[PDB]
Amino acid sequence: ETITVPTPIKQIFSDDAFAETIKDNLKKKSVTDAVTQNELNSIDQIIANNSDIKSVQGIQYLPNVTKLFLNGNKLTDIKPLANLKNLGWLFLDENKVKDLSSLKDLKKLKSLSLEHNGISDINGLVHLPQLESLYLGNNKITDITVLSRLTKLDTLSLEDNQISDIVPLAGLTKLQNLYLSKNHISDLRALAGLKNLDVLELFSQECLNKPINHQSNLVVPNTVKNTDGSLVTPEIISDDGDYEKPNVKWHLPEFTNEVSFIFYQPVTIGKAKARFHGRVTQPLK
Repeated sequence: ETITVPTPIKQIFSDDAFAETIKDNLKKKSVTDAVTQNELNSIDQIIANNSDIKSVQGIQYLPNVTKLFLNGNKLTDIKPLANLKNLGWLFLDENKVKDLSSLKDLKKLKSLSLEHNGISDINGLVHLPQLESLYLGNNKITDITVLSRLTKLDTLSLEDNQISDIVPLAGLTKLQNLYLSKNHISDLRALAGLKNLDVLELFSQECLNKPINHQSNLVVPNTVKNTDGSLVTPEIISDDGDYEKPNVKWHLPEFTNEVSFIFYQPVTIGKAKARFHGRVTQPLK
């Protein structure tokens, strides 16, 4: 893809903010200055975080860009990135990107960061099996099915999301750094085969059960399971409850909003030592 003649920067890059970025990058003196495709070929790096950018329309004509640092902007549509075949590092933290469908020819992309975009659907990752690093913290991700296809990742961050099923990760045995803290994980069984782990984080899990009826002798089953499949005994129980394996029981003579319990168990997988820690809360009606 190539511009048909020397064209003013203003007319290639429709976003005022991104046009200025290119102008400064090319060391031109005005957004009306015409640029040749040769000058657009010479750009290999765009560092433009917190620059008020709403659109990267025009970037299609930058074949050779290898790095894109675009954190803290306002990008919603990444379609113009589709055909940047030489891009290796892409940072889009704190943007509004909610769709990765259009990343289906970034076959040299090794590092992707999409933290804090409010993303839930990550299925477009199926097009990037060569990824070595993927940062997805602070998003609204429930379904990590597609990550099973990302078998070359060594670093994967999924912290502070809405995940409870981590079975999709069982075949990612090249993983060395896995961040899973602040999710809804109560079952560690499927992480048992990740024997190359050096760093694992598993703290502050929160599990909010579906409501049950209040009653004097309240019984709630424990379903917190270790990697070996055995139940994790609660550490602390609210409202003077106690543990009658496999259930947690309370005497509640008066009505209460909610009951809960904390679990905390040290864990080892391969060379990585972690703390499987969290809270299960049971609303009453």
